[PDB]
Amino acid sequence: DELQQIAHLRREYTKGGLRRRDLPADPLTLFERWLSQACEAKLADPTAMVVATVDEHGQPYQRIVLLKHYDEKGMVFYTNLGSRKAHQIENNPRVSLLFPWHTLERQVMVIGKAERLSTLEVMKYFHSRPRDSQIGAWVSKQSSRISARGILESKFLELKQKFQQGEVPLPSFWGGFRVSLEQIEFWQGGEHRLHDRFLYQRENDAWKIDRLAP
Amino acid sequence: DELQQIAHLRREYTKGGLRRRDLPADPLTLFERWLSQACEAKLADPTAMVVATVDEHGQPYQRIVLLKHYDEKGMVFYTNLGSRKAHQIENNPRVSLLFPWHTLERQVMVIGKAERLSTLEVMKYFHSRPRDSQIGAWVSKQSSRISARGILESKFLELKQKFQQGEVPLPSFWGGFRVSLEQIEFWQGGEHRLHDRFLYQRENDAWKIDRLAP
Ligand SMILES: Cc1cc2nc3c(=O)[nH]c(=O)nc-3n(C[C@H](O)[C@H](O)[C@H](O)COP(=O)(O)O)c2cc1C
Ligand SMILES: Cc1cc2nc3c(=O)[nH]c(=O)nc-3n(C[C@H](O)[C@H](O)[C@H](O)COP(=O)(O)O)c2cc1C
Ligand SMILES: Cc1ncc(COP(=O)(O)O)c(C=O)c1O
Ligand SMILES: Cc1ncc(COP(=O)(O)O)c(C=O)c1O
Repeated sequence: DELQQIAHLRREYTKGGLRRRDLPADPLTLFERWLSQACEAKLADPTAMVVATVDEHGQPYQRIVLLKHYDEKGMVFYTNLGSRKAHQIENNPRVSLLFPWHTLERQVMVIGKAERLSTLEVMKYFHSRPRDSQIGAWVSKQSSRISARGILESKFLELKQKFQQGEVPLPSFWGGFRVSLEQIEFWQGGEHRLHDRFLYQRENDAWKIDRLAP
Repeated sequence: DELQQIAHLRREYTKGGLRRRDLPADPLTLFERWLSQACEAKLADPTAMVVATVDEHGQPYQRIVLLKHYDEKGMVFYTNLGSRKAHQIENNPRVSLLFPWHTLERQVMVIGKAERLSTLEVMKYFHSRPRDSQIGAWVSKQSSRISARGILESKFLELKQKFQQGEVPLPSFWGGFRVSLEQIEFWQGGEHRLHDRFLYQRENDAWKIDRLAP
């Protein structure tokens, strides 16, 4: 029996490395640098990140969402408040975020608590979104099973007509979450599978920082 | 206060769509097609997937790993058996896998139970790995905190000398997991945030298939 073709897919990572002397006191400083370099390398969706949530049975779920804001208080993403992730977050606020920057031979993983954004900040953001996107927010009962795509298309045309030139109101079931920064791991690929790993861990007000074996 | 620059990063997805009539009876048939198209579009790491595990406190963790094999019995990846993920899996076998194919405006997410590969199949695979990688497997106590990178480099040279031309044995703490296929979601981006979503759910021997609102 021969190995599957994919068993042979592999790549040595020689773009760079990460040493303790390269680390800033604030993890967000390094994240900002990396994000900036991702935007410059021209990744298709530099702000795309995978958010993992856990349901009531201890089962993890994942889906990509976009990072739309970040500061010391956490990383932000917008979503339908009636969705599977939102319902999972309701019961277990613990989440994980992963920026899949492996084309740049890097990973950034964050652990923290997800909490709802205020209606106010959501409104601010909602009105900067493309008009068809605002309508679409109204159309989709995110995560719920639907009979066919026609249901969405029909509803979209219906709502577009209804909203005719006026402002599309913010649906009460559309909002977002702010994920606190409890831990942040940075990964930079290396050779011989000996990558660089540094984990920032919130310890009271400061950050405990350790290198983790690859 | 102006919105952060990233608040404005967004993309409309018009590469394609996914209709119920395009769905094969076996989800792996569609996954194979998509994977094939990812290898052709030349994604940097087409087999890279994000695996999420959950620790004993209900906290999710993520890290990328490579898909090295897959068939009806599940998807396979190799890793250090003493690592954080392996320890988390020990207590909670429930995992989630996500192929970040958003440059192709797609996502494939799998839910299932992670179980250990047999020593036998691991050996088979371990000996097809580059020699420096086999040594590296011995060097790194994956996930454990280490004092500095020098510790790894030193150990690597030490083991390389020790193994001098002979076969690098399979470390007892290096192996892999097979993730069963309980559910598999396919996502294909659309316009106005009205994407196509189909969830395959194992129901006894067959697959229950539903379109999920975007
Ligand atoms: C590149 C990309 C960006 C996405 N961004 C978001 C987002 O910011 N908010 C959102 O609700 N869904 C977003 N999605 C769709 C989600 O992946 C997911 O399908 C949806 O939120 C429903 O997940 P849920 O059923 O777990 O609640 C994005 C998908 C991709 C591939
Ligand atoms: C493109 C890419 C492929 C990777 N593949 C693997 C893999 O197949 N097995 C592995 O153990 N680690 C792999 N890693 C490293 C993991 O992301 C992770 O850092 C490591 O397994 C330790 O995770 P843990 O501490 O949660 O146990 C890969 C990283 C990247 C960015
Ligand atoms: C730590 C680690 N182990 C294994 C792999 C891939 O499996 P293999 O080295 O046999 O190609 C990777 C790929 O990035 C990795 O980072
Ligand atoms: C369902 C959904 N909501 C929101 C977003 C992105 O936020 P915004 O539409 O305001 O750019 C995406 C991006 O892909 C999405 O798929």
